[PDB]
Amino acid sequence: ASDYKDVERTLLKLFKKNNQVNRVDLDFLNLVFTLNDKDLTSYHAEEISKLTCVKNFVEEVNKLRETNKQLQEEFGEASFLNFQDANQYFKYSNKQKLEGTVDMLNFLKMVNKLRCDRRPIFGKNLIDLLTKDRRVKYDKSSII
Amino acid sequence: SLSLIAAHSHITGLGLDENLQPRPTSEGMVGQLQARRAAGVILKMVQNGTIAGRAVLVAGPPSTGKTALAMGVSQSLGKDVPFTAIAGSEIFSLELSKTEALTQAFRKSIGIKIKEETELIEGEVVEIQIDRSGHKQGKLTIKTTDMETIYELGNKMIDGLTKEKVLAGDVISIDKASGKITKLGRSFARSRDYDAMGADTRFVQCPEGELQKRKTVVHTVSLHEIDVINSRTQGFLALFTGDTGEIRSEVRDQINTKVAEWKEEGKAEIVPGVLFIDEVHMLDIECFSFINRALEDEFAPIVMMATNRGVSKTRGTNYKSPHGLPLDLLDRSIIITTKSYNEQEIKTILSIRAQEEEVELSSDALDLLTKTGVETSLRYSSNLISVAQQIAMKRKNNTVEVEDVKRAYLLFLDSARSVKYVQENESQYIDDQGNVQISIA
Amino acid sequence: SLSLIAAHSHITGLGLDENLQPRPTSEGMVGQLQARRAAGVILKMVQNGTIAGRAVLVAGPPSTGKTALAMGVSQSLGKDVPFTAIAGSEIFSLELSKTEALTQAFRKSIGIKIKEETELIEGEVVEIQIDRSIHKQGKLTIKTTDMETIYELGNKMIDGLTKEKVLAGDVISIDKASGKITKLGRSVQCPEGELQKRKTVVHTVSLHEIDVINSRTQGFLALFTGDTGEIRSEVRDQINTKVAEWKEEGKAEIVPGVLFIDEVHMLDIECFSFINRALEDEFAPIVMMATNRGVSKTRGTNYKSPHGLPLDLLDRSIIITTKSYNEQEIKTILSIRAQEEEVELSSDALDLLTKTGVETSLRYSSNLISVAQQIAMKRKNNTVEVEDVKRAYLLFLDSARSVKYVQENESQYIDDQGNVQISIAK
Amino acid sequence: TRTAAHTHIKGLGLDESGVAKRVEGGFVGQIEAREACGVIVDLIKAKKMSGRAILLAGGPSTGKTALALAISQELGPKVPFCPLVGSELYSVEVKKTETLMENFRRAIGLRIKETKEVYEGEVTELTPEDAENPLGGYGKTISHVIVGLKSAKGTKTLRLDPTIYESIQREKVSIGDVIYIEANTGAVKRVGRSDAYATEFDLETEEYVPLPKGEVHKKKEIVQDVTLHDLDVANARPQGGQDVISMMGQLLKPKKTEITEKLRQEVNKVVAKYIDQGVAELIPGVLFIDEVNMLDIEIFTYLNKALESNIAPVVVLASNRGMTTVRGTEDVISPHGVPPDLIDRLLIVRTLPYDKDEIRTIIERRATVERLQVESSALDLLATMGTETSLRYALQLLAPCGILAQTSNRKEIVVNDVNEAKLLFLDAKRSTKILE
Amino acid sequence: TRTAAHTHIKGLGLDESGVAKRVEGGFVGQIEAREACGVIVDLIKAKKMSGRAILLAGGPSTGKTALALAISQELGPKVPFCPLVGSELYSVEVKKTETLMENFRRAIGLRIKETKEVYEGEVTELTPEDAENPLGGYGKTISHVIVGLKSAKGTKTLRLDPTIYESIQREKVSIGDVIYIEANTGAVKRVGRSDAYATEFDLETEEYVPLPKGEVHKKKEIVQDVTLHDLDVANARPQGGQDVISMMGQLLKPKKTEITEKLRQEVNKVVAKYIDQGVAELIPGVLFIDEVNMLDIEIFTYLNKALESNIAPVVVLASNRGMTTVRGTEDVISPHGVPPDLIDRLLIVRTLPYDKDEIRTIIERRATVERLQVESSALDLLATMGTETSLRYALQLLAPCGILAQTSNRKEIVVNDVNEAKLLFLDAKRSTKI
Ligand SMILES: Nc1ncnc2c1ncn2[C@@H]1O[C@H](COP(=O)(O)OP(=O)(O)OP(O)(O)=S)[C@@H](O)[C@H]1O
Ligand SMILES: Nc1ncnc2c1ncn2[C@@H]1O[C@H](COP(=O)(O)OP(=O)(O)O)[C@@H](O)[C@H]1O
Ligand SMILES: Nc1ncnc2c1ncn2[C@@H]1O[C@H](COP(=O)(O)OP(=O)(O)O)[C@@H](O)[C@H]1O
Ligand SMILES: Nc1ncnc2c1ncn2[C@@H]1O[C@H](COP(=O)(O)OP(=O)(O)O)[C@@H](O)[C@H]1O
Ligand SMILES: [Mg+2]
Ligand SMILES: [Mg+2]
Ligand SMILES: [Mg+2]
Ligand SMILES: [Mg+2]
Repeated sequence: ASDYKDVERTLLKLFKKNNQVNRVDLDFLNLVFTLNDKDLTSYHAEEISKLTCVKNFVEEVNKLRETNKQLQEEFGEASFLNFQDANQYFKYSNKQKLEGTVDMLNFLKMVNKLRCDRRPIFGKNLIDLLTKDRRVKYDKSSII
Repeated sequence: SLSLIAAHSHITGLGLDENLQPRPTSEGMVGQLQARRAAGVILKMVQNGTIAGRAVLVAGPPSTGKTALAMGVSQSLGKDVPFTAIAGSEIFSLELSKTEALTQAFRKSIGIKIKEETELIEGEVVEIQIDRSGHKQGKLTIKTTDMETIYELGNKMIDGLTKEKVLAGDVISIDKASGKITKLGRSFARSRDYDAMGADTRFVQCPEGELQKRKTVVHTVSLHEIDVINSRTQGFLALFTGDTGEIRSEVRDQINTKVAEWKEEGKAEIVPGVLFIDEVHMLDIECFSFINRALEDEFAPIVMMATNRGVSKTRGTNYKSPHGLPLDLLDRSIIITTKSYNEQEIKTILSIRAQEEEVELSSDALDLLTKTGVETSLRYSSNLISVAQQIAMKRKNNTVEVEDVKRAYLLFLDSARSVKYVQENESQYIDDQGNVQISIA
Repeated sequence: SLSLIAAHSHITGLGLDENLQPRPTSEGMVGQLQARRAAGVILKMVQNGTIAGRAVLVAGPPSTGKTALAMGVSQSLGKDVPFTAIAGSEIFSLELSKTEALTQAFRKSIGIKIKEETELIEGEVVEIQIDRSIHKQGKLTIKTTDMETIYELGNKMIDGLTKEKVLAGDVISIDKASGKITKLGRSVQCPEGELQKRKTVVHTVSLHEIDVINSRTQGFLALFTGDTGEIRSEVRDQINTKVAEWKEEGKAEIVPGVLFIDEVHMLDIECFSFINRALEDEFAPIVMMATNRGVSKTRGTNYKSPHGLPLDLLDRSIIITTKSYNEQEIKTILSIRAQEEEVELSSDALDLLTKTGVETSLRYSSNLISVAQQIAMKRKNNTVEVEDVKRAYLLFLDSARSVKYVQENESQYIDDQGNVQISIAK
Repeated sequence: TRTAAHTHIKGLGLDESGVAKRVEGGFVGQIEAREACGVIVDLIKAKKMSGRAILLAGGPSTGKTALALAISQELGPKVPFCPLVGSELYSVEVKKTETLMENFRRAIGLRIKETKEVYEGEVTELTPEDAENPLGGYGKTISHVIVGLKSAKGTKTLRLDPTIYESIQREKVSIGDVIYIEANTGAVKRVGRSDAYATEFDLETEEYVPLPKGEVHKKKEIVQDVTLHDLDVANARPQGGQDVISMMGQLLKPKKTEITEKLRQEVNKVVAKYIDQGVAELIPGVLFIDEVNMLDIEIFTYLNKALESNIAPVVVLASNRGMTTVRGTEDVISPHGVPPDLIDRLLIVRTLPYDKDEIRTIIERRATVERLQVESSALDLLATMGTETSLRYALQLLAPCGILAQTSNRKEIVVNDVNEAKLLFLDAKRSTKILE
Repeated sequence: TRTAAHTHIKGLGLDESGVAKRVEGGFVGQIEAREACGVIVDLIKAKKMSGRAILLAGGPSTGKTALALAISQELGPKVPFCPLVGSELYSVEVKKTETLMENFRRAIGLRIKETKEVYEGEVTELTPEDAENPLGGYGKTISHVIVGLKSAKGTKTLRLDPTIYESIQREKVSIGDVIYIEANTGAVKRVGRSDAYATEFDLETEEYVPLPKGEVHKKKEIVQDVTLHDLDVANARPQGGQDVISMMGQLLKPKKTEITEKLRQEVNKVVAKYIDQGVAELIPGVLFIDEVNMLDIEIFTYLNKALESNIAPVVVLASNRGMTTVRGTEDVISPHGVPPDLIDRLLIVRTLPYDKDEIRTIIERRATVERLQVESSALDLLATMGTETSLRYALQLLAPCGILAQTSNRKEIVVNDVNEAKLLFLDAKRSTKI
């Protein structure tokens, strides 16, 4: 089997190029949920789901967008022509920066929503409760 | 639930009145008044929850509403009452014995509603101050939307905080019983601080209300789930993989004792359910002998059985039986019978199916479908409805008519015409002896 | 490939001319003119590679040359082309379903050639100088027949050379991309030219090998251990679509091969039902099936069939029929066998062997050659004479004589009813 | 290109109104069967009904598999179509019922789309910074890290979490290496070394890769078609974990297990939620079971229950025998070897045998698709032979005829070539006669 | 609140130095079978015999399972009773013989009685007393360590031996901790802080436990119940931890295995040692195999061998068959389903069919158990059907009649409800006709 390692490396390299490009992370989209029972709790998961911060993202996006609307009202006819003025170029750069930060907030909001939606089928608290050895302690345990 | 229009998609439940009197058509069911009364009596028996381990047999000709009656019972039961519907052939496994498969099916049909009491403190940590030489001491501040309090931290609490690496702006939860610290997430004010975020990070709001809260939560767990969890060290994975093996009998006895203790202490409630076995005639004599004793248990559920065979041969034996089932099992079973439908009932069923499939039938097409159903079969016309709809749509006509149904009848055969054609040309189809004339000239 | 003498060692080919007409005796094959012509047609179809999913049945009486014909086809087909030969009893496994075993056999006979271009420097090492951090400074010198230069190493190359602990004066091979180092002895051999050469290495694998490689984290061990398991069908679909894409790209070529099932009369009806559909799809190799029984009951069924096979499969196959040999062909086959076994038979000894083979069986006369040789060696004689063959005949019994002895003394053997008379008296 | 048995079948060959042409799409004849299959294809494209079943009944060499493959071609490569045979259900790792269920959910495709943002380029700077006050944190007290990436269109300076810095250290990334960061998950990948530093050392083992095209920060929408069975397998055997136990389990063989109904229910819940949100779309496929005769009575009984589910594809069945006792039963003679209860849930599409003209046209088309030239006289001889013994016999005898013609350096097959092929290769009836 | 099929069977209802009462303990009739079960129960309580087999032979609805349950109830929950159906023996992980042996050893039980002296209480004083060194050397020596424990209505000071310092260090106890120290072993164990110091810190991870009651010195007798199967499984199973064997045990799911005779003999030897020491007592128990007709001939042969084992329980078998062929055999027609070899080793008890009065009494007692009220005419009709079709048919029909009566706002079951249930739910015979 030592002589076959080169063949294995070649085949894996051939397949990885196609494998990596067009795949969707099922873990990111919470389609895989069998590991969550090990490190997550039911009430904690539901509290995190209730405590999501979508509203703050939406309100900040709207605030930035209305600031951009005011800036566009002040600027007037925006254009991407070659720049010959410091004022015009600076205002255009500010506009593009604000659009970029709006997009960043939107993407962060989606990521946070997907990350806080994670839940376990059985919380580790449920596993502990169903596994606990009733009320038996070492006080009445048999040494024999 | 993710679903498409299916065979029994129109049954919302048994159309029973307050006095368990069936309506002529209600909740998607037509006719079978006596059978629906019996099903309602069984349903009320399940709902009462006192009677344990009763076997019900549903008998009648094929396509007469047996599985429809079971679906109606399941819909009337609703959620919070377990209902495990399995086939006769499902119990045969290469990993589990037949008795183990039946035991797991029985335990799946009983649910345990367990209450766990948790006391927690949740809030966004505002400031942390730790002094260390001797043992360390420190003070910590946690705020809510309408409260703020400073707490003093012990040495072990400080050790836990350090091993969790908690910083300001983090929303954390502490169980005052054990002192375990769980990091819910970060505040929104820290979101701007980075361009890319790690996998662990989450942004959450500050919790409202009082800092310290008491809450009780009810969990619905079947007996089988408790057995699997308490069998191995990671049985909850077997609850999904199915590689559970034959659970020890002593484990089941321990779980029964534990559930009894919980029920006495009042933290667990028993919600018995219905086990439905489709095509029970595919079971073996060993399975029936196990079922006979399984029903004689305090935790045994109510078993519904649907069979259509008359005097047939029980599997695993060399003799015939009244329903394909041994006399001992029939002795401990009450029988609900079904009756063949007349023309009007078939017409109403076809109308309901057409409505569910959003197909606009015409009166003449409905009459033709009813005639084909009474002549050949109900399922044949029910399946012809959608094919006729597709043919009509291909004809750029939004309603189905007699021509579309006639074309559907011509294209797609039924059992009788197929038998006639196979008998007329026996030489071109393979027989039991294997002879076939592929040649034509 | 050192090995002893088998029963098919003399068959080095199918013995055809340019026009596919078989010669009377060539490449170790004698007679069977029509069978060899048809086998040559099959061989040309395999070499063309444009025809997929064809089943050929090699039917005929026993000891006629069905396995010999298959061996000749395999040898004339040569290497660099898959040829999987499995007996029909190898399908029945406790770890693999019969359909899965047949699928793995089908995939084993379709080969895929992948070319890998690697940059490797080959030469005779002279000096190596490695120094501590001043992360690491290193220089190596490689001498060849016409160059001698130093190379300025980096961190990972230094780590690799230290791990290998290459000495001086020994021929070494270093790959620029992979970084693998292959050691060789001191320069019988010597470096032959430029330091850095551009030579491509071709890897021959089958579809089954790719499937097993992708089956697990380290699935390529299962190609030797045999614990492959039933591979998921989605994995096979992935392999198929990637092979189609690679063939379109031109970075890999497919070499269709031949699958040979020696004893198809042992497969059950499920196996035949699977084969019927497996032949239809692309990437299906050419299946050769050898059977001897005239009309028998197919395993798993209660009815007879024209060859022990269901009529559906026979409709999909073309049948090559082999005919029993005559005295002259038996004589020349025995001469070929004796030449292969390094036995110098006399003329009268060969004639006696030929008459015995015609009367009883060709295999029986073939086996008597070595026993006769050993008998002669006990007499310190080189050539095997008639009396040695006669003593071999007397000492060793054939099927007919053994049956005659059993029938004439049926009391002293255990019968079907389990009765025997061990007592010599009464 | 390789020529399989059903390569010439390109489609059902129907008109816009549903009528089937006499010869189109590689098909010859079979008008009624083709029209029924077209209606079924429309029903599949409707994507409204679950558990509908049809059975293609006819004699051997009539076109059942041809019609199934025509349906698959007409639906396209974006709709699932899982071929099967009755023998493949009999596995040795799990019960046949579980295999049937896995095949059922292998034919319900789901199209799930996810927007992903990636930072990629060549590392130019890596300047970890500590907190402004030592008391701010614990131990190392590492604050954000600053990384500079370079692309074909410019450079960008990124501010990263300390977790990303730990990932960078784990992947062993230095200045000049081309890297790849996923903002969706925070995963750092080392593509390789930049071609800029290719000649820094004359002998070094580094996979030199070119500088990434486009901007450093590219947002792409990724769409994949995955079956529900893929999600079930992912949940049953997750690939996560870097523990010793995790790796040891990875090395173990992937034996099939009876995936519980609870896991399927949870998968359906999450998929329904995503379909409601618009993230995913459902594509009911088709399950094809050829040689349905080989199924046991237990498999048919379980099919009765499976076909009544809320999510079930359109199962198409093929049977080539009539009035045959069902496997696993002693006395139940059934129409097509299929139990009567399953037949009541089916729609039978009868396919009819061919005449001489249809066989002749089929041989013509097969010879054309095989890149072979056949003379009219030899073609009539082949048609007579096919109507004498079987269509498949002639269709398979075409290729040896071409080889024989080539051995005589002839471009086209002559009647003598067909006669010599008959002499060399026999048929079933002639083999039976010669063995008798 | 739940009602299975044998909730009313509380026992055999015999009287001391007497016979079976006509109606007592939920049993009606079956005097001879109840007396035979009583003498068998006495034999089991004697705990001096092994491998004793009784067969409950009779027709359906004759009280066999009720008799087995009555034996179980009469023996009490302390005697290990192991209900089983003959179908359960056919496992897929092990052979039938292994499963039968596991059930056999699950029927045998062991009771361990241990008395332990312990001092418990909050630690108040911790002072070592210096003493003269026998070896001199000018070192500081301690002859005792003084621990003062305070309890509810009790407090004491102990002059323990100097060895306690190791256990105190290992358990990191402190002043205010409540501890658990064994009198004869010398080990200590802390269960938590005292509740009196719960206010000293607002947050603390450790659990504060209430101060233990009673005197500091407490003598407790702990009784534990185990079975031979439990000991065998525990000895055949890895401890479970960070060692490599436990890791591969986590990887490979634990299947049943053929526990070797060496392990069983070791378990027997250690059990015998501790029984002789006077700490353990052996309880034989009962193994009830219902539907013995389902067992194959191999299981019967292994029963033949296993009944001769020097340690074996009392096996109770029940069969509703007459002359039927033994499973796994082609021409062995034996009484009941049991092959003649095993019948020669057992004792048979008959279960007779019932009369009209017995059926009526059973029906009325069952109705009382189900908290139902029935009219006399309804009871007579129910008994008529019970004698006409089956006893179990009427016993099951009781509940739907109650549901129908409750739907009609009535608190009593009347003949109309009985007939309505009869029409709704058919029996086996009327359905066979249909
Ligand atoms: N003597 C009795 N007194 C009171 N109830 C009885 C008596 N005998 C039987 N029963 C009840 O009648 C019902 C059926 O009797 P069982 O003993 O459980 O069955 P069985 O007689 O063992 O027949 P099989 O072998 O199980 S089919 C149960 O509810 C019993 O509690
Ligand atoms: N009383 C009824 N009301 C409404 N639909 C019915 C009724 N009886 C049967 N059906 C319909 O007829 C179809 C046949 O189902 P079913 O009768 O359960 O088959 P079988 O009884 O043979 O298992 C089902 O789709 C069911 O919805
Ligand atoms: N045409 C042939 N030329 C040379 N040797 C042959 C030929 N046919 C058969 N033999 C020899 O006869 C022996 C048995 O033949 P075999 O392959 O077993 O035929 P079958 O499988 O039909 O019995 C082989 O060892 C082979 O060497
Ligand atoms: N209508 C048709 N037109 C052209 N070729 C056909 C037609 N029907 C069948 N064939 C050909 O005949 C062969 C047998 O078809 P197939 O469907 O596999 O057989 P069966 O119907 O017995 O399953 C196939 O190779 C196919 O190409
Ligand atoms: Mg049904
Ligand atoms: Mg051979
Ligand atoms: Mg086909
Ligand atoms: Mg009983």
